[PDB]
Amino acid sequence: ADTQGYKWKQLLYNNVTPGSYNPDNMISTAFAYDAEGEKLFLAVPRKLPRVPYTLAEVDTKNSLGVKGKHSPLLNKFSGHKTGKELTSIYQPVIDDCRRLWVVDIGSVEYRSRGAKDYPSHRPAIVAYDLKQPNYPEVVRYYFPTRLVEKPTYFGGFAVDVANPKGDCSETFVYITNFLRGALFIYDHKKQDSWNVTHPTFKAERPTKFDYGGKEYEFKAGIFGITLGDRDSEGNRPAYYLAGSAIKVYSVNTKELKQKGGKLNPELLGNRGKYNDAIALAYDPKTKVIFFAEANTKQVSCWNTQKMPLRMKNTDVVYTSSRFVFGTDISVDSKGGLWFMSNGFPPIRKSEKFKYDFPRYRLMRIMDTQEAIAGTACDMNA
Repeated sequence: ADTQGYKWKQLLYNNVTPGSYNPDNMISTAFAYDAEGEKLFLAVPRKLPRVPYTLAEVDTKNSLGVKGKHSPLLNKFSGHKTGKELTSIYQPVIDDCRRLWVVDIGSVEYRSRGAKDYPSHRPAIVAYDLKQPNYPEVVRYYFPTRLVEKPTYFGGFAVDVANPKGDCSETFVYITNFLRGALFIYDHKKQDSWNVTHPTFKAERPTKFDYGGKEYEFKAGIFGITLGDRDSEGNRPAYYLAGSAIKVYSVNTKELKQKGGKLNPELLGNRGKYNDAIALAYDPKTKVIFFAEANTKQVSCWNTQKMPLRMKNTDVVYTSSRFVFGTDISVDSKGGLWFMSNGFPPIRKSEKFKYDFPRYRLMRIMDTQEAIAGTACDMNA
């Protein structure tokens, strides 16, 4: 229930000329905490003019629980020199072997105002090794032209490592796209990729979002994906949900890994009306799935083991009237639960939304177990 974290009115950068960018256009959509290295990584997509670094880092060490250090300045990615090595990213993910993955969208989303500075190129999956310094590039795969399907609408993704205690090369990556309702699959070992769709990936009802005492809507497909417990032989459930939905599914990673295979996703079933979330993460320690929600101002949980899924079998692990639009959530290496809001949902003009309290909220609960305590999510029951 107790949290430690950061709050930002604006995302200011360290070592960048004051006035050279508008702090209000710096909008971050996702994060990733490397618990061992004590670094926080933020995606700030190049969605508006003059974003200096699209992958920014902050050293959490003398910051985290300390009074007065609630708003750290963003720094250029230590693995970077100019901050052009990446065009625009929406989401960073840290795998089981401390590789930091991102999906470079390949283009900025505004015209003029300096768009020439960040030349266009095909989208790319890129990864960096945090275990070395300073963070060398270890994967860089460009998308083939006949597979590009609206890259601007990629959401969360999952990194499936089949051999964590070897060279970590038998690796799959599955990337949500919430416009269409598609999932991009990448075989790192084979250097091939393909595209998958399913009626299950599509939205249910448009999502109600409240801003300025008025009610807005959006309708989003498959938006987050999170990986379950590995069986005898490598495979696992991959739970996904759509932004504009209250149902949750698990397809098996073995059906997924098979190029042009058939898919049989399991409904399981739902979370109660109005609890649309865009982000979810599976905790291996407690077997809970945490959900960072759009309009409910809350983070909720469901124990995977308490089959079947309905509201009665879910509880709430965080409430704050200032938790406007949850946009990311994940578990760290040391079992810390991390959740983010930004008051930036996929609605026209939403970049221009503003709040009396700080817009950007990153909170960590110390342990998933302390989180689920008194709740319908905990072992005892």
